[PDB]
Amino acid sequence: VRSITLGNSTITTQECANVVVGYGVWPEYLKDNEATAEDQPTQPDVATCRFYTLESVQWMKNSAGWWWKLPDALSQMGLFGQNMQYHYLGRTGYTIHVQCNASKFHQGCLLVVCVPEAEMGCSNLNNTPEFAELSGGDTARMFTDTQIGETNSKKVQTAVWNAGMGVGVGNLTIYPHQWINLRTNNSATIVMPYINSVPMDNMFRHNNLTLMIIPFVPLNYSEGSSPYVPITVTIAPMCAEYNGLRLASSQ
Amino acid sequence: YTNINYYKDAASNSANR
Amino acid sequence: YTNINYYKDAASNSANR
Amino acid sequence: YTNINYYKDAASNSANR
Amino acid sequence: YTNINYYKDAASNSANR
Amino acid sequence: YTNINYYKDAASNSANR
Amino acid sequence: YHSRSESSIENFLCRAACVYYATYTNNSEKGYAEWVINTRQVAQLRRKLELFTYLRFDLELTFVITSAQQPSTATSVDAPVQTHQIMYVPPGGPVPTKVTDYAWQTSTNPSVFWTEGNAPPRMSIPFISIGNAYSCFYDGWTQFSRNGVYGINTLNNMGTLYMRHVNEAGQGPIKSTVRIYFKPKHVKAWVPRPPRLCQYEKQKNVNFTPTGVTTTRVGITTT
Amino acid sequence: GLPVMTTPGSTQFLTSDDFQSPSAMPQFDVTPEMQIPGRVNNLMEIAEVDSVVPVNNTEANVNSLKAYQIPVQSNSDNGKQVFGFPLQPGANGVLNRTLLGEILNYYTHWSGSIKLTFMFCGSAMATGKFLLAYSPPGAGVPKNRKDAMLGTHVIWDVGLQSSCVLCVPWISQTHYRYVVEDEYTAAGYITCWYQTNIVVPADVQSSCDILCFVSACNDFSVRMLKDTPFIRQDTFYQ
Amino acid sequence: GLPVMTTPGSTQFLTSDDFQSPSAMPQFDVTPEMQIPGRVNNLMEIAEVDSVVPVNNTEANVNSLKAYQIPVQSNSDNGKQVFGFPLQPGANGVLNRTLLGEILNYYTHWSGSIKLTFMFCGSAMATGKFLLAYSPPGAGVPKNRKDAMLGTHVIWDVGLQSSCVLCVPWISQTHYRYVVEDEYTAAGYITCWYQTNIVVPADVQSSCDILCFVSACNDFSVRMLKDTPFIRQDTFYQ
Amino acid sequence: FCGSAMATGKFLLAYSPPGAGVPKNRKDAMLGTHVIWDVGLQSSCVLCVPWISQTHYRYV
Ligand SMILES: CCCCCCCCCCCCCCCC(=O)O
Repeated sequence: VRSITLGNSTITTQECANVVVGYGVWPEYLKDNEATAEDQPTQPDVATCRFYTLESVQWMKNSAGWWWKLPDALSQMGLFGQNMQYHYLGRTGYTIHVQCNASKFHQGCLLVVCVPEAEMGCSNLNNTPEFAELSGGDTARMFTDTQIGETNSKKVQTAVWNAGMGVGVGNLTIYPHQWINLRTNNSATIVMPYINSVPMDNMFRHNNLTLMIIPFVPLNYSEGSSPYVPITVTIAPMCAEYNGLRLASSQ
Repeated sequence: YTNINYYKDAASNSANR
Repeated sequence: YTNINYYKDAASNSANR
Repeated sequence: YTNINYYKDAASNSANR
Repeated sequence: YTNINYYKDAASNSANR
Repeated sequence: YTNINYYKDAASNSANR
Repeated sequence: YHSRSESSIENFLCRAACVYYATYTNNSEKGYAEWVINTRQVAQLRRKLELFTYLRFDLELTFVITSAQQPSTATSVDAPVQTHQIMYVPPGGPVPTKVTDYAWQTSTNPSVFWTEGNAPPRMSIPFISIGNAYSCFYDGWTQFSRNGVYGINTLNNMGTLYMRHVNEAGQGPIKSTVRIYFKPKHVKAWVPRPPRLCQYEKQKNVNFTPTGVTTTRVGITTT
Repeated sequence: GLPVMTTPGSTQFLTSDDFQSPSAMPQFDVTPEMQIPGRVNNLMEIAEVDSVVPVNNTEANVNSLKAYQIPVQSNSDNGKQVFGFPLQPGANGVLNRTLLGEILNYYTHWSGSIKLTFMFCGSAMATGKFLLAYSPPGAGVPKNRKDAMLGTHVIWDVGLQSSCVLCVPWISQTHYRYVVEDEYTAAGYITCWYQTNIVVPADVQSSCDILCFVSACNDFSVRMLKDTPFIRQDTFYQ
Repeated sequence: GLPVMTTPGSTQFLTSDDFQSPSAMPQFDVTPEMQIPGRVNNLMEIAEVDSVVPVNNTEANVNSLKAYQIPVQSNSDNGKQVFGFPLQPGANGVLNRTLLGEILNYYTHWSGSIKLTFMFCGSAMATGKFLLAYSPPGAGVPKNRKDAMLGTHVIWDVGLQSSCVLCVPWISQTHYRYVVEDEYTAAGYITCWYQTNIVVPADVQSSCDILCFVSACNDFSVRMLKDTPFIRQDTFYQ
Repeated sequence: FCGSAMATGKFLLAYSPPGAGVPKNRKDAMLGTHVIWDVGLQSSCVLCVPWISQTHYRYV
């Protein structure tokens, strides 16, 4: 009923899908009065502000959850990643669209939440997690229903009930979020603005956002129903801006 | 001075006389 | 200052000079 | 007194209440 | 302050400058 | 207070800010 | 008909909290104390600040300095009142290496001299971040290669405090403790975050050991 | 100089005082302010955000997401109890660690209505009616649906609404209640009962789950700031 | 007297306070003021004056004027690098001891563009083109002219201009950078490359020298006064 | 979509202009013009392929 078009890509939702807008702030380009970099910014628009679909994950009956780090997850997506590589600074919003369809004979509930500055804890108390453990680019990193042992030197403490941040998982609703209840909805759409303490930042050294999908009520169905229920995440940068054009970074 | 409240809270005021 | 009573009681005042 | 800033810097002011 | 006599006697005043 | 010179000499004043 | 004045961010944070205390004795050339300024070494103020992602405030600093007489062998110890010096060294400035160091000239570094028996020393500090707000959390690295230091510690470059006895040592050693109190004022907060549930483990990161979400009860109907 | 007389309280350091102090960095030029989303002006704004309630806080569920799942199924009887907990937002484990409960533990007194939301997370083919009741104190907890329905209650039909928002009214002898447990300020009990039954077709799982959310209403307030009992220390963190 | 109450900070001596004090010489008649040339009102005026940059700061050149001389000659190849140094005006030896660097070491934060001027000091018969480039951080230093030209750069022709003024723009995530070295506030690199070649007639020395000057632009500022690390002492000077 | 009314599903319909090959996976396909079709919401999706050519006309 409702179609959202960005660039040459289009997604469709129900006319009453109730899009969640961040903290009530729509993404916007950086204003002159709050900019510090002096060079003229690059605004690729249609080439970068479009829906990119990541790899799908399977919602299993014992699934604990998944997470993606936002700027890193799109680091290899078309011209967005190229601009990231060729520019020192960048800022952008996002439109996160999570898709999970199932029959009326299925049940389950997911929490889709966007967490700004989701600093994560390490299984070894004396260390910090490595980049491979903190992010997998397009690939999703998985929460665990058990506790990671202290032997592991540089892994993320992935216990779901603490959400890798030493907090209460049920209190994650303070961050912009939407519930995917299979009884009522099959998708969630969260539009998030650029949130940082500085007007622009380096897109490789700093992950501004983290998208978490956590099943609060496990998926269930009777024998005969389709057992394979994927979850597909589609993300579109909004008002992407870049500064400091130079040679491409290796990473 | 004669009478000036130095604090923003009413409980800080002197007695009612 | 020059002359301001700081207290609500007359006995607190300075001498009559 | 009631409210007078004694310093030239805003950080010297009391809390916003 | 700038200049206010706090005492009732002239001998209490500061120097003539 | 806000700004009142308490002394008769200019050298006694606070800094020029 | 009920006001929410006491739940304001100002009232919630504008209360003095001890952030650290250091000790130093007057019986050696190394008889000074240092502290790298940070708000993450105490549980209470850290948890209060970490309810938010970004903060912007001025700071009121108050020091509580106390001394204790150390054992001595001289008969009739009679020490005069003690004077202390606290010097702030911004990053890059020369640091003292001994009590009688030349750096204590504090020609440009801000310093405060205070004598025992008086009211606690107190000064105000503005918002001194290079960014537009203080950061409580930082999901990133300091190096562009994503190696090395990860976390909030990358943004901590606030300097160091140095403390010493001004008085020359007498006939008996004196050990002094200085307690540092922070009071945010004119506070602005953004991006509320879930309150910290697991106990803190380290100063420079968010590391934790998993703990249950709540305390338990016998059954779902127990009252 | 001007004659003055020092009063009691001179030279004292009271942690909640409000005075001016000299600046250690005169004429410091602060970084310009920048618009950041999500400005917060009052902790009540945090307390008014719904958080998932761990109603199933048994010893085997607190270290997983099962603590938040309220079981529900098709029964062969009538008027069975689904759950029940005291209305102790600051002292009871059920509500202690939610957003509202965490804000409450920084204070000593509280007053106002509590918004309870229940979302049914079964299949779309399932039907059922539930009785959600709030019983003011003075008697015990209700022991059956007949006792429960004598107080404040609402009938929730999962077939018509997947989410029911029950606003527990403020009924107290005092304007405020203590955050800590105190019998003089008992607030009552919240219970849920089967109004008819869970009914499902063939090839649909009869066992479903309900999620409960809690948040403060618009009339909520707190008083007497205090240190929380949830964080503690033994030595400085290095 | 008037009732007063002393607050914390009483009797303290803060070195950056601003109070009035009694004069020890009442009614002293100061010498009349006289107009002297070169009045200075702000240290930024000193920081805005060009000073010669010791780009050739090798161990064998720092005790002579060779430290300021940048060698240049006619080559048999293309795109060779002339020089390269990090843009660290307060922490790198290349810019540490200039006028700008000396002003910077009295402060903790800095912000603004940097004016770099290069003056060719060869014979009037010499010709040549150079590529002066500024590379923002995130990648390494450029390793060839191809990498260098992808960032901000200008082409300098010594045959047309004996002096090229390159104004390095301010490109940072933060409003200010630390004076001390800190990777979080890396500013990038400045490099120079042969665009074509140095070409001279017969009987002209092919080896020439380039002098580099540095100064702050009009948008430069500093914050957080501190003691410089360049002067120290062991005892009083007699 | 001519399945049962109980069926659900999402599809990615993509049009790739020439110059490269045919897309070989969904990742390649989604980089061009595309729309997401949900059979559970719409039994009929109308995709209008735009005219993108160097010439005003193409040979039959
Ligand atoms: C004698 C003069 C003393 C001057 C002391 C200056 C203290 C520096 C200011 C420290 C601000 C700390 C801000 C904390 C930021 C955060 O929340 O992470």
